[PDB]
Amino acid sequence: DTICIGYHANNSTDTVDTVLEKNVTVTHSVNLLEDSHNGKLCRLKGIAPLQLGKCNIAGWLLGNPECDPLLPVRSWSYIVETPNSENGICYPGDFIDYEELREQLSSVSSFERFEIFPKESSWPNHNTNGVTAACSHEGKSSFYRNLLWLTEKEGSYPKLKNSYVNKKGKEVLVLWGIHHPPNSKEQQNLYQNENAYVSVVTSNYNRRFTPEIAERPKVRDQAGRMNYYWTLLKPGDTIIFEANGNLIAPMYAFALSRGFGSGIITSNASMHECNTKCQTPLGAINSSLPYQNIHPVTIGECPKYVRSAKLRMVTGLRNIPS
Amino acid sequence: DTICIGYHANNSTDTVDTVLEKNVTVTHSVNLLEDSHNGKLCRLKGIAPLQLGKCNIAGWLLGNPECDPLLPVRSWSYIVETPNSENGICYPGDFIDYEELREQLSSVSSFERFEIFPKESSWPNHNTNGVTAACSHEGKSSFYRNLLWLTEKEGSYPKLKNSYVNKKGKEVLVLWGIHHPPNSKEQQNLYQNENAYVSVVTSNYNRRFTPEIAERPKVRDQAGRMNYYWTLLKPGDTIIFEANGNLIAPMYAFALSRGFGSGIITSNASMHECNTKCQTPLGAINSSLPYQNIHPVTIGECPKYVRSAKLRMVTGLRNIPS
Amino acid sequence: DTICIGYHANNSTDTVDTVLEKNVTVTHSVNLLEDSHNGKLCRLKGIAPLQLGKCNIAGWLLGNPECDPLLPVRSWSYIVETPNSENGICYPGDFIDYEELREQLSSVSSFERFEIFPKESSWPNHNTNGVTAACSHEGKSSFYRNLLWLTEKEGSYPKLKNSYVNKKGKEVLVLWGIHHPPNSKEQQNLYQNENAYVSVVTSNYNRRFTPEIAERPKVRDQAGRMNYYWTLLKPGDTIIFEANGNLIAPMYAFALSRGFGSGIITSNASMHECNTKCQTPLGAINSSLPYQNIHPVTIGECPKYVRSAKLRMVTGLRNIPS
Amino acid sequence: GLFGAIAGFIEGGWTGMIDGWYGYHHQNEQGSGYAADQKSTQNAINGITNKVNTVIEKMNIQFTAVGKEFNKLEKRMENLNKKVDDGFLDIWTYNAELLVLLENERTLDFHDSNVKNLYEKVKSQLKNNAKEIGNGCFEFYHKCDNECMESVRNGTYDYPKYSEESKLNRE
Amino acid sequence: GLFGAIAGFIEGGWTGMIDGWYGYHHQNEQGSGYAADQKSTQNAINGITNKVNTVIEKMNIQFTAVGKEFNKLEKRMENLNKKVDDGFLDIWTYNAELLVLLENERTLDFHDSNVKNLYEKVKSQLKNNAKEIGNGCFEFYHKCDNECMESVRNGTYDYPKYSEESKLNRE
Amino acid sequence: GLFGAIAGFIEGGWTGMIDGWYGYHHQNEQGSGYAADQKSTQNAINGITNKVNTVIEKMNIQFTAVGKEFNKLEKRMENLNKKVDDGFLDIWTYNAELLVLLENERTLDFHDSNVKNLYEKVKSQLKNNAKEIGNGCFEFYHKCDNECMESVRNGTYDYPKYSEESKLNRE
Ligand SMILES: O=C(c1ccc(N=[S@](=O)(F)N2Cc3cccnc3C2)cc1Cl)N1CCO[C@@H](c2ccccc2)C1
Ligand SMILES: O=C(c1ccc(N=[S@](=O)(F)N2Cc3cccnc3C2)cc1Cl)N1CCO[C@@H](c2ccccc2)C1
Ligand SMILES: O=C(c1ccc(N=[S@](=O)(F)N2Cc3cccnc3C2)cc1Cl)N1CCO[C@@H](c2ccccc2)C1
Ligand SMILES: *[C@@H]1O[C@H](CO)[C@@H](O[C@@H]2O[C@H](CO)[C@@H](O)[C@H](O)[C@H]2NC(C)=O)[C@H](O)[C@H]1NC(C)=O
Ligand SMILES: *[C@@H]1O[C@H](CO)[C@@H](O[C@@H]2O[C@H](CO)[C@@H](O)[C@H](O)[C@H]2NC(C)=O)[C@H](O)[C@H]1NC(C)=O
Ligand SMILES: *[C@@H]1O[C@H](CO)[C@@H](O[C@@H]2O[C@H](CO)[C@@H](O)[C@H](O)[C@H]2NC(C)=O)[C@H](O)[C@H]1NC(C)=O
Ligand SMILES: *[C@@H]1O[C@H](CO)[C@@H](O)[C@H](O)[C@H]1NC(C)=O
Ligand SMILES: *[C@@H]1O[C@H](CO)[C@@H](O)[C@H](O)[C@H]1NC(C)=O
Ligand SMILES: *[C@@H]1O[C@H](CO)[C@@H](O)[C@H](O)[C@H]1NC(C)=O
Ligand SMILES: *[C@@H]1O[C@H](CO)[C@@H](O)[C@H](O)[C@H]1NC(C)=O
Ligand SMILES: *[C@@H]1O[C@H](CO)[C@@H](O)[C@H](O)[C@H]1NC(C)=O
Ligand SMILES: *[C@@H]1O[C@H](CO)[C@@H](O)[C@H](O)[C@H]1NC(C)=O
Repeated sequence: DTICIGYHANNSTDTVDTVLEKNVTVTHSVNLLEDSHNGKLCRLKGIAPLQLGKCNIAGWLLGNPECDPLLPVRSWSYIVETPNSENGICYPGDFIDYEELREQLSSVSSFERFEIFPKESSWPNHNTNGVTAACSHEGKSSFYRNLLWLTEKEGSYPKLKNSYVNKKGKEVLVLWGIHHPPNSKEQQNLYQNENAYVSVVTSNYNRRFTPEIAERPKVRDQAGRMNYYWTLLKPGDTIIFEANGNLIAPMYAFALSRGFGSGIITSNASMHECNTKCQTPLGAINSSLPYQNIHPVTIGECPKYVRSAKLRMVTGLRNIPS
Repeated sequence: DTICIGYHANNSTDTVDTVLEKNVTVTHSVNLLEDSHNGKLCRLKGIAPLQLGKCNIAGWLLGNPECDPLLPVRSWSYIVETPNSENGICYPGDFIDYEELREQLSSVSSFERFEIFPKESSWPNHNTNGVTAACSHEGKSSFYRNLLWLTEKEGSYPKLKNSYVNKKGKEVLVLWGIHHPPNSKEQQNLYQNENAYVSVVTSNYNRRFTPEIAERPKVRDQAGRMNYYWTLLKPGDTIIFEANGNLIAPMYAFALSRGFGSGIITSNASMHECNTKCQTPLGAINSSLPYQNIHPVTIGECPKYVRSAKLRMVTGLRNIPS
Repeated sequence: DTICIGYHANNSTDTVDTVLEKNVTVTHSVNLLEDSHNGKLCRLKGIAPLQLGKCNIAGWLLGNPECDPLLPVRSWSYIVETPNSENGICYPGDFIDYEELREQLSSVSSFERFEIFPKESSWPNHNTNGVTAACSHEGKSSFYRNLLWLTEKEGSYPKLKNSYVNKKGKEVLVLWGIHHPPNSKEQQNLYQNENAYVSVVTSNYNRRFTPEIAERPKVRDQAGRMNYYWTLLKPGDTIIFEANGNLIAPMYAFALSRGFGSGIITSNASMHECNTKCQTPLGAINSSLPYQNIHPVTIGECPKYVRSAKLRMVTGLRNIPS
Repeated sequence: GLFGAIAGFIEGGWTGMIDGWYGYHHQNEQGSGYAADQKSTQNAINGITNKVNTVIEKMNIQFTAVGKEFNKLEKRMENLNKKVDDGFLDIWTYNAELLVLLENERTLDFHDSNVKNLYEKVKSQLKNNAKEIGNGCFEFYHKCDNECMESVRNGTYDYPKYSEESKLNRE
Repeated sequence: GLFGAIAGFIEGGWTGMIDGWYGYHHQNEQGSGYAADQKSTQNAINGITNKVNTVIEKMNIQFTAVGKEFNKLEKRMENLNKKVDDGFLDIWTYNAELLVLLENERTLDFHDSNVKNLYEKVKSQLKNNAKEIGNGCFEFYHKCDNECMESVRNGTYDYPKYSEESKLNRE
Repeated sequence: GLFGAIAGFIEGGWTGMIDGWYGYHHQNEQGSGYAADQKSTQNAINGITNKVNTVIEKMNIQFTAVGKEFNKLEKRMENLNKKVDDGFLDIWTYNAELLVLLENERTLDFHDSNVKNLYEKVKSQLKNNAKEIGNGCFEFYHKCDNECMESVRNGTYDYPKYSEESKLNRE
């Protein structure tokens, strides 16, 4: 009679690397590197993302007419722009502190779009009809839905002064614009005052704008320029507009709510009826795995992104079915 | 007769974790994670900190009257603001490049507060009595101790020009202010010149200031605004002030010495008669331990902060008194 | 008869450290920490660096006369300034966004210096002869080679307007300057228009410059100042200059090509007829070693810099020739 | 095989043994069969399960981490942001890869340890009442049965019972 | 116990042995007593003391490290600064925790090594002049004394002196 | 010596043995000579060569990494940039230094493993046909030759051939 001590083997084809060796075949092992996603945009912890569609943050907040109008109130877990950012700024110029506003929006959980200065009542003795071929809609000249081009009425541009008090109990994002004509004749025609100014003031914002007249190269057929400005009006605070020309007045503004764990991503992927704890621009991950090589851009509670092709840890022993 | 080889055990209750196991009881071990501090602000390597008390860097450097006056000369190992930053800017407006000045102060080891432009001699043909209820002291209207509100005298604000040469052999921090009245009548009353300007120049600083007149919302009962500016005047260099209105003139300035290993912290804790190599906002650490979980904010020579609850390394063996 | 199993020893004096011990003498070992370089500036992957010599990026791009003129066209793998940055800005003032332009140059692989606005034709009815003792060449008053000091001609400074179209198929770096006289008399003499302005415009650049007149402290014997500005004119785009005074006009500009893996370093070292995959400010490294303690500043494909004095890994066994 | 047992003096594994990593093969008058040592095997599972859990627990959840945008004149801050993102990623990839490599080496060596320790335990239990006959096998100098085999596997083997018989047999 | 000695074939420690981690228990006509092997123990202290010092030396002093402030329009630089502070802290916590875990495993295994090596040294010294009687104990086939016990503990044990006597006794 | 072989019961190395890390010394009627075990040695070279390659492969090429410049009013971004450069460098120095220390310990222990495993392989092969005579040497109870020595070194040693002769000799 004989008695023997020995160890398990099986049909396992799993391989791992060690420091001393590699392509070591082992009885049992566990994958730590998640490489599988579902290729869909999904709800995050029950809340759908904001899809800007043919629009970029700039087009959306200014209200570029080519962009399909969103609901007056929305909430989201994250913001999706598309690689095809076709509709942004339509009238050429600079969006001042644009990157800072995007960073501000990264921590915003919802908005109410509301009529801050009603078109009919807010601007007596000025024309509000101003449109441009640079901001086209269905072939017709149009303008931003959230701004208003104030021009002369019956040969006069009276000095205007209007203020709004924030009784929304939320930060209110107000945007406006300053128009810079290419020459002194257009300035005269639109605003009459050759030496016009614009002032915008709050408790913690104070800025004066003076037009800069010059023949510039044509951009979307305009030699003129429009600079775009914004501020966050604190709850209870007042914003005051004074102008004797060149003001692209606010009409609609946004009451913002702040939330946690949001961001802006760019994605080719489509919204599906799904829910996830972890979203990437490529698709959602459903994993208790510690690492992933799918994408460095993550929303939610995700594995740590690494460049690795494989991370496999051995649990069994050297498999030798000999 | 029998002879046996065996190993030490004792009454030790110390536990450690390993990769394979945890709550392993061991004969001897050493704690590497310092979690004990004395809950006091202490001198650092013999040198006391600067306690701003009811003041913040802004209140201190402008000389907010509500803040108890410091000595004319001080040295420190680090700067302490309190969570109760009650006295800062007293007259509303912007402190331009405020964060950059704080960063500059983080490497400053001492100052001399000195009379850069003596109140009596420096400003002929202007009133220097200007005070405001926004900068109250014991219920009476007052003003910043280090600035001077120049206004009209006998219906005239003569164009002024004054310069100071830095013969201190140190960088000299000069602060000043620009006042922005809410309306054209107040501008007229205070400075007479409706189109006033201020200029400040050195070898490497050149800036012109023009007032911006507008009705702003009241802040501490003021519709007006005051912007605050600063520069570091190099040793041997000259600063020149020109103004025909709106200048809040420097009176006192600071000769700065630079040092090593300083910073600004916010702390609830009290100064005690103690000395340390390592200070945190919570208290001082007296440790040769490599790690600490007390606070991420450190002054001096400290253990590396980590989030760990325990870091205990085994030195003895598995304790089995069986 | 006896048979024995044993292990190699030799004359090796190599020592390594372990966790449990140190100064352990071993039979065989390999050095992982590269500490040897050749103390030369070398070509990188076949391409020579740009040596600015007595010049700094500022002196080079403005064309400080004291700097020996480079070829009209050059390519490089990296840029070398010397510690002796003796010739930079020659006429005192600010180089606006100077650090950003250096960062832009870090990714530039070549330039063509070309006559953007020919001296003879481009500026009718203005003097172009303006020179200054601040920008001396061989003891004679001179000026930047790439800019032109436009002043009055026969008591008039006509309003000028000139534009250049980029047909180079590369980004074109255009530089220009704004002169700020110390007093109203010099302004009158040089430009006649007491209220002059300068405008510069492209499709994505728009800025107006107004002079700021004040007595400033002398710097290189000048109370006046000159501010220096730049932009990158996109391929196919147009730059337009308008001025009625104070413009330091572009004469020469640079067609820039972008490349990979470049940067700016400061080095005492001399160009030699050598070629490397890895360059440091101290010298070139020729190594398959993973780590180096020569310098943290690297161009090319280098070992990772560490502070270590030694990194030696044992391959053989404890050497015991006893 | 750091301890020379696995892929060493025991050249192969037993595919026939499906109920644990380590254990016993018996051959006697009554037949032959495999059986895992549950104590040494279960302890080995606990250890490895604690080691996998340790690696995962230490790698904490990544929270929302997204790109930032920078204008034409913020190339330095863009470059700085990239240096920070790239730098962290370089570090984490390296940390992850070495940790699995180091632990894998430690793991194989650990299984080798468990085989050597179980062999020595039974060998020292059986003592001179059987002979070591190579490839981790003992040949008995006496008759062994299901009771005998079960008593040896669970560490309850008696020497006096077979000491005289083996001695007569071993010569 | 990676080497199967500590919490293995030697089930417990000796609380009675207070003068070192490893050593000897003797029982003879003249009495019984414990004594640490100073050579193996002191070397073990040196190693562990060098390992603790290594961990501390590699963790360099932290110098002044304080918060920065950012205005309403510097949210990106504030966020970038946080990402850098958070990132470094994530890394250092992980590095610290694993290093103690890895070294602790290596430490216990190291003590297990020292016990196996000392047992084998004395066993191979005593050879067939005594029998291994379980739980890391030898039973002498001859009389042993304080001189005998002291000679064995410090590795100066003689075989010829007791070879004949043991052989007569061992039968 | 974690396994007590190197700088343990085999006190020294053989400077005379220049053709491998481990192997054999023979002394017989025909003379004496050294010879490396190529199988165990070559495998040891492969392992160590794979470990050095692993350390280097994981440390990826550094690409262009240069200073940035900041104006009088960008002290925070300059400080932030320094914190990032300093922070990464602190981390990489630490990672590099510990990795060589940990692997060096693992390396020495690995060589100790290879010596113990080769000794046990030959000892278990030779069995009771020779006696262990200390310092990792066996003294034969029978005559051994170049054929005998070559058969033992490459693991082809016969017991029956010398079993009777040794038994007569061993008494
Ligand atoms: O090797 C393993 C194994 C495989 C993976 C593992 N990892 S887990 O503990 F499940 N770890 C993996 C993971 C991933 C994600 C979340 N939680 C977890 C927990 C732990 C172990 Cl022992 N096994 C599973 C247990 O039984 C072992 C076995 C032994 C002998 C014969 C047949 C099977 C084989
Ligand atoms: O286990 C340890 C121990 C405990 C801590 C230690 N760490 S230190 O070398 F002191 N290290 C810890 C520390 C912290 C801060 C600054 N320097 C240092 C130096 C080193 C050792 Cl061997 N000891 C102390 C020495 O004696 C050991 C012992 C052995 C058997 C019986 C009774 C005691 C027990
Ligand atoms: O110890 C070593 C050794 C020394 C260095 C080494 N590292 S390398 O594999 F060459 N590694 C080092 C390096 C550096 C840079 C680029 N590639 C590489 C590859 C690997 C080994 Cl086995 N050797 C070389 C092989 O032979 C060993 C030996 C053994 C017994 C008697 C005489 C010599 C001694
Ligand atoms: C790792 O090793 C295995 C060896 O089993 C390789 O897999 C096989 O390779 C042999 C080559 O002759 C084929 O006959 C088998 O059909 C393969 N079997 C399976 C199931 O894959 C494998 O190629 C090696 N891989 C690497 C990366 O080295
Ligand atoms: C770690 O293990 C020890 C076991 O000794 C635990 O401590 C004791 O727990 C038992 C539970 O029945 C009590 O009877 C003892 O009074 C406890 N003694 C001491 C001195 O603490 C301990 O709870 C375990 N801890 C963890 C975190 O698992
Ligand atoms: C490391 O140990 C070696 C011991 O061999 C030291 O080197 C020698 O030191 C002795 C000191 O008495 C001299 O006699 C020898 O001439 C030295 N030989 C050589 C070749 O260096 C060495 O100093 C030790 N180093 C450290 C840092 O501890
Ligand atoms: C391996 O064995 C299992 C036994 O249950 C079998 O079901 C499986 O299909 C086999 N093959 C592979 C590749 O897993
Ligand atoms: C996610 O993966 C788990 C795997 O454990 C699976 O059971 C579950 O159905 C998957 N889907 C969701 C939404 O959890
Ligand atoms: C453990 O033993 C020591 C012996 O000196 C004793 O003083 C101590 O109080 C005991 N108890 C604890 C919990 O340390
Ligand atoms: C700090 O701790 C040490 C502990 O070694 C102690 O001796 C010393 O008195 C403490 N206080 C100071 C100020 O060093
Ligand atoms: C060591 O031995 C080699 C044998 O080839 C010899 O050439 C060498 O000079 C010796 N000395 C040193 C310090 O390497
Ligand atoms: C670089 O070092 C290698 C060492 O392998 C050497 O052969 C080569 O000649 C050196 N020079 C160059 C330019 O590669």
